Amino acid sequence: DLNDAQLKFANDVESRIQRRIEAILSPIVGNGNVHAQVTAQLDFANKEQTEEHYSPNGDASKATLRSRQLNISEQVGAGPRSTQRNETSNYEVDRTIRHTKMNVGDIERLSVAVVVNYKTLADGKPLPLTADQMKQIEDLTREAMGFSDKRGDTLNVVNSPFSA
Amino acid sequence: DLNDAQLKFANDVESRIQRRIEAILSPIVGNGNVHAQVTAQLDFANKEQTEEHYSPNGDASKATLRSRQLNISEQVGAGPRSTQRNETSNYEVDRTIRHTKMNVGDIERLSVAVVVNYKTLADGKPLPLTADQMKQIEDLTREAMGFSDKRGDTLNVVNSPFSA
Amino acid sequence: DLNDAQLKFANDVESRIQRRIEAILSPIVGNGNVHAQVTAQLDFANKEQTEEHYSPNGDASKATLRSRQLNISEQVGAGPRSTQRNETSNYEVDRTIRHTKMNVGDIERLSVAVVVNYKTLADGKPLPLTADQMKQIEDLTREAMGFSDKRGDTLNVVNSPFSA
Amino acid sequence: DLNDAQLKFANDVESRIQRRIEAILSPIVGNGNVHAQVTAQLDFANKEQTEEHYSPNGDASKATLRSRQLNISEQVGAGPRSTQRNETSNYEVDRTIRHTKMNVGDIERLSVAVVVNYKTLADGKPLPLTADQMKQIEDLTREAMGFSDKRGDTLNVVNSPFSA
Amino acid sequence: DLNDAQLKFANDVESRIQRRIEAILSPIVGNGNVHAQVTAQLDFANKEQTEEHYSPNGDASKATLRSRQLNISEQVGAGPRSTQRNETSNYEVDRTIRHTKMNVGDIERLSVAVVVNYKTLADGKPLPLTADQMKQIEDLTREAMGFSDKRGDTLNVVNSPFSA
Repeated sequence: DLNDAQLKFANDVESRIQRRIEAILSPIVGNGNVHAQVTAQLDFANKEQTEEHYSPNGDASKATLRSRQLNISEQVGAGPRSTQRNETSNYEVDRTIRHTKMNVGDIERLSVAVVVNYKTLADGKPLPLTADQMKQIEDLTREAMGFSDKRGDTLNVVNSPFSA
Repeated sequence: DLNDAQLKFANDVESRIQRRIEAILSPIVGNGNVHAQVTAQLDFANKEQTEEHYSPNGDASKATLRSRQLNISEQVGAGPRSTQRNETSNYEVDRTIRHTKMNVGDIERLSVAVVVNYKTLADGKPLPLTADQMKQIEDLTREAMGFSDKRGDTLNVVNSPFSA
Repeated sequence: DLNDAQLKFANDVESRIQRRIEAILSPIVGNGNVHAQVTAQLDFANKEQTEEHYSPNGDASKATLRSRQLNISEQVGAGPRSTQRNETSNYEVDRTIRHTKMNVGDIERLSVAVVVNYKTLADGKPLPLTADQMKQIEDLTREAMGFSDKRGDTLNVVNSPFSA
Repeated sequence: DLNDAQLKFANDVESRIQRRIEAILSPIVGNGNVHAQVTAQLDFANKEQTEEHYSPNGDASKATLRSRQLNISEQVGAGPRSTQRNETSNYEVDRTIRHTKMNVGDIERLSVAVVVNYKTLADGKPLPLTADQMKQIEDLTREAMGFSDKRGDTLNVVNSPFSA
Repeated sequence: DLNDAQLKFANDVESRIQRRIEAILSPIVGNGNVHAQVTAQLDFANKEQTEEHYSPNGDASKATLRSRQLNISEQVGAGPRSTQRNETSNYEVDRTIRHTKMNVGDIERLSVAVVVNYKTLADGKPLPLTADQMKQIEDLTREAMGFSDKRGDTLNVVNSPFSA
C-alpha cells in the first residue's frame, strides 16, 4: 500500500537524476555512448523536533537584569576587619524556540554508476578516452547528481567499450 | 501525493534556472552551442521559530530604572570605621519578540552543470574557446543561477566539442 | 498550489526588472544589441515582530521622578562622625512599542547578468566598446536594478560579439 | 493576489515619476532626446507604534509638586552637632502619548536612470552637451524625483548619442 | 495476510535492485553475459522514539542564569579568620526534543550475488576477463546496490563460463 507509493517515489527520483545526468553527458560523449543508473536511499520516517536555546549571561557586560539588591558592609576596627557582601540578581535571558517538522521523502545517500563508451574513429578503432575528459565527466556527473559529502554520496564513472 | 507535487515544484524551478542560464549564454556562444542542466536541493520542512532578545543593562549609562533605594551609612569613630551600603534597583529592559514561519519550498543548495561547444570557423576547424571567454561564461552562469556561498552552491562549466 | 503562485510572482518581478534594464540600455546600445536576464531571491516567510525600547534614566538630568524620599542624618561628635543617607526614588520612563508585520514577497538578493554586443561600423568590423561606455552601462544597470549593498546584490556586464 | 496589486502599485508610482522627469526634461533637451526609467523600493509592511515621553524633572526649577514633607532638625551641643533632614516629595510629570500607524505603500529608496541624446546641428554633427547643461539636467531630475538623502536615493544621468 | 504483502514488498525491492545492476552491467559485458540476484533483509518492526538532549552548563561561560544570590562574609581578626560564601544559582538550559517514527519496510542488510560470463572471441575460445575489468564490475555493482558498511552489505562477483 504505502510501501508501493514510497517505492514509486524512489523510482521517479532515480529516473529523473538519471535523465539529468544523461542530458549533459549526451552532447559531448554522444547519444548512446553513455549509460547511467541511480539508486537513492530515502527518508520515510516522520520526525518532529523542538529546539530551545538560551543565550549565556555569565558575563556582566551582556547580562540583562530586572532587579538587583547589593548589601555591602565594611566594619574596620588587617586587624578586626569585617567585610560582608550580600548580592541578589534576577536576570532576563534571550530565548529562541524552533519547531521543525522534517519532510517525508528526503534523500539520505545517493550513489550513482555511470559507464561511457570508447571512441571509434573513421577507421573504426575503439580509441579510449583521456584522463582530462574522464575528469570532466566526473565533475559533470557530480554536478548533475547534486553530489555532497555530508550525505555520503559515492560516484563511480568507468570507461569501457560497449558490446554489440 | 504531496511528494509528486514537491517533485514537480523542483522540476519547474530547475527548468526555469536552466532557461535563464541559456537565455544569456545563447547570444554570445550561439543557439545549440550551449547546454545546461540544473539540480536543486529544496526545503520542504515546516519550521516555526520565536526569538526573544534582551538589550544588556549592565552599564549604568544605558540602564533604565523604575525604583531605586540607596541606604548609605558611615559611622567613623582607619580606626573603628563602619561603612554600610544597601542598594536595591528595579530595571526595565528593552524587549524584541520575533515570530518567523519559514516558507516551504525554499532552495538549500544549487549545483549547475554547463557544457559549451567549440568554435568551427569558415574552414570548419573546431577551435576551442579562450580563458577570458570561459571566465565570462562562468561569471554569467553564476549571475543567472543566483550563486551564493552561504547555500553552498557549486558550478562547473567545461568546454568540449559537441558530437554529431 | 501556493508554490506556483510564488514562482509566478518571482517570474513577473524578474521580467519587469529585465524590461526596465532593457528600456534604458536600448537607446544608446541599440535594439537587440543588449540582452539581460534577472534572477531574484525572494522572501516568502511570514514574520511578526514587537519591539520595546526604554530610554535610559541613569543620568539625574534626564531622569523623570514621581516620588522621592531623602533621609539625611549627620551626628558629628574625623572623630565620632556618623553619616546616614537613605534615598528612595520612583521613576517614570519613556516607552516605545513598535509592532511590525513584514511583507510577504520582498526581495532578499538580486543578481543580474547583462551582455552587450560589439559595434559594427559601416565597413562591418565588429569594433568593441570602450571602458567609459562599459562603466556607463554598469552604472545604468545598477540604477535600473535598484542595486544595494545591504541586500548583497551582484551585477556582471560583459562585452562580446553576438552570434548570427 | 495581493502581491500583484502591490506590484501594479509600484509600476504606477515608477511610471508617474518617469513622466514627471520627462515633462521637465522635454522642453530643453527636446522630444525623444531624453529617456528615463524609475525603480522604486516600497514599504508594504504594516507597522504600529506607540510612543511615551516624560519631561525630565530633576531640576527643582521645572519640577511640579503635589505634596512635600520636609522635616529638619539641628541639635547643636563642630562639637556634638546633630543634623537630620527627612525630605519626601511627590511629583507630577508631563506626559505625551503618540500613536502612529505608518501607511502601507510608502517609498523606501528610489533610484533613477536617465539617458540624454547628443546635439545634432544643422550640419548633422552629434555635438555632445556641456558640463553646465549636464549639471542643470541633474538638478532638474533630482527635483522631479524628490531626491532625498535620508531615503538613500541614487541618481545617474549620462550623455550618449542615441542609436538609429 | 500482512506477511504476504511484506514478502511481495521484499520481492519487488530485490527485483528492482537486480534490474538496476543488470542495466549498467549490460552495455559493457553484453546482453545475457551477466546474471545477478538480490536478497534483502527488511525492517517490518514499528518503532517509535523520543529523544531529549540537554546542553551542559557546568562552565560559567556558557551557563544561562535567571536568579543568583551570592552572600560573602570575611571577618578577619592566618589568625582568627572567618570566610563564608553562600551561593545559590538558578539556571535555564537548552532543550531539544526529537520525536521519530521509523518507516516500516526499510532495508537492514543487502547481499547480492552476481555472475558474469567469459569472452568468446571470433574464434570461439572462452577467454576469461581481467582483474581490472573484474574490479570495475565490482565497483559498478557496489554503486548500483547502494553498498554501505553500516548496514553490513556483502557483495560477491565471480567469473565463470555459462553453460549451454
